Amino acid sequence: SLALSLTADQMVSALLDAEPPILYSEYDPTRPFSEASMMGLLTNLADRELVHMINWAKRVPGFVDLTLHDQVHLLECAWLEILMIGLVWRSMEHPGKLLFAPNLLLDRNKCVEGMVEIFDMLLATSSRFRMMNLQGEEFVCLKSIILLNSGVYSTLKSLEEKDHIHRVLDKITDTLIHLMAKAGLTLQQQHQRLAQLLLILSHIRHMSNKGMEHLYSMKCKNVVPLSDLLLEMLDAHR
Amino acid sequence: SLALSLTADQMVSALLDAEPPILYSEYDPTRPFSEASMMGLLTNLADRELVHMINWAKRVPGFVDLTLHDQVHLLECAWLEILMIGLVWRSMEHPGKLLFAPNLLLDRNQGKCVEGMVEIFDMLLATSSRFRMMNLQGEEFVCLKSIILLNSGVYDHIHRVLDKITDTLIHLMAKAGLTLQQQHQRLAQLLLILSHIRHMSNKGMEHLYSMKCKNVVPLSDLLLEMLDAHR
Amino acid sequence: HKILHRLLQD
Amino acid sequence: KILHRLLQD
Ligand SMILES: CC(C)Cn1nc(-c2ccc(O)cc2O)c2cccc(C(F)(F)F)c21
Ligand SMILES: CC(C)Cn1nc(-c2ccc(O)cc2O)c2cccc(C(F)(F)F)c21
Repeated sequence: SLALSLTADQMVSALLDAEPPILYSEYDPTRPFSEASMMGLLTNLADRELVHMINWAKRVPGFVDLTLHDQVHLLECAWLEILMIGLVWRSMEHPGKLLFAPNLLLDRNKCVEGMVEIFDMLLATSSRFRMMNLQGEEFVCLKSIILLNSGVYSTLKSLEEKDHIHRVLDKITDTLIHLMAKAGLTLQQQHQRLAQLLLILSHIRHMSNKGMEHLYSMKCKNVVPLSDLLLEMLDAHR
Repeated sequence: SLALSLTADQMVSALLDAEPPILYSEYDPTRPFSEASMMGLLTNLADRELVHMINWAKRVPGFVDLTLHDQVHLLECAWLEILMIGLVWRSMEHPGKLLFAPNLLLDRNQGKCVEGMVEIFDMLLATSSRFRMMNLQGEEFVCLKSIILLNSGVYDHIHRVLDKITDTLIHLMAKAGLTLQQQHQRLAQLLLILSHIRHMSNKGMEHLYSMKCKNVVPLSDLLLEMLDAHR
Repeated sequence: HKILHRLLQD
Repeated sequence: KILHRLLQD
């Protein structure tokens, strides 16, 4: 299973290579938006990013070794977390703002009701990455971990697939530690940074969960457009 | 802040001594198969455990250094996660079962009688199994639980204390004879589980809310205020 | 005022 | 299932 036999540097270059592109929104400063229109920008954008995420996922070592049903499950579980960490990464150098797209850079000022707190949470997460000086090599490892981890928990078969995911996860851990060692961190600084990075995934899971709740809310209000794919993804969480 | 001056062994001792007891449910011989009876028992249990959790939190190094408001925020954010990690800890030795209390052992067959509950049950059971297969140690457990308290609502002092707990986790693994490689792999594995615990808390919180709406089971003012904080 | 605020006091 | 199909492609 390739993945298991990749060197840390091979793992990293592979992940870098598979990075999805940064898409544009349909934001237009000369056009008026409502709170609902604004959200439409984000759901529309998310819908388009999903196709690229699927391609990226297939290039994450170990992922293509999984059954099709297990692959869809992982993506159903992880998609919003993955969009969110991508958001937080490209927003790092924009203190107090979230860069949803190159043509859509927002401060916290048309956020509906409660949406603003998630917004603040993403902002907090981004500035957290900024203060740690998160590196791209680290970012891609973290993102691959979300994909494999967020949905892993009868047959085996089933049990057999789980262990393989676990093996891949151990590999990415070795890679992270390898990156840190090369960067000149003491052993203590390595373990601490590794922990700091992984605890952030807890907050990302949280933001994802809250987002899904709002997404279900928007479907019900039936005003902001949601693609057929986003709908299907939403159903998986319900 | 005293927390930072503790050795690893002192941090572990502090945490071991702070441990809240394992509480019992009502002593009726009835196995709950109804939403009403199961929620009755779980809320009463959570109710009583919350008071212990609060006085446990105060004994977590670094926690008491925070303003009262911050202490409030952390517990509001973390309480269900904390209850849940305790749940899966004590359920380790009981594969296929959730030991909410020594006299309250529930299996998935009981969770499947309450709408949308069997899902969370299965997640809890899988997390328990995972802890079992990892040979999770009590000393590791208490570090993980404290990490949850400090991390989950954390959005510099908290960060440094969290670093200290990480040092303490590594210390324990090193003391158990694990290689440096096994140490960092095991740290990652344990920390990744915290994301699943977070996921289960959030789904659980939604469940608690639907009960507050559907009524039927009265909720303590404390539980209501906790729930209300997640809304 | 929250119950939590009270319980957190010695 | 949309995601299913996209994954196959
Ligand atoms: C920033 C918030 C609007 C959260 N969010 N972010 C996004 C989002 C979209 C694209 C992207 O690249 C990153 C994102 O976080 C998003 C998408 C759909 C729904 C939501 C919702 F508000 F419901 F939570 C989304
Ligand atoms: C899936 C449920 C067992 C989650 N849960 N767990 C608990 C719970 C209770 C005690 C404990 O030690 C651990 C727990 O997870 C719980 C308590 C009140 C309400 C709920 C509710 F279903 F609403 F989410 C609770």
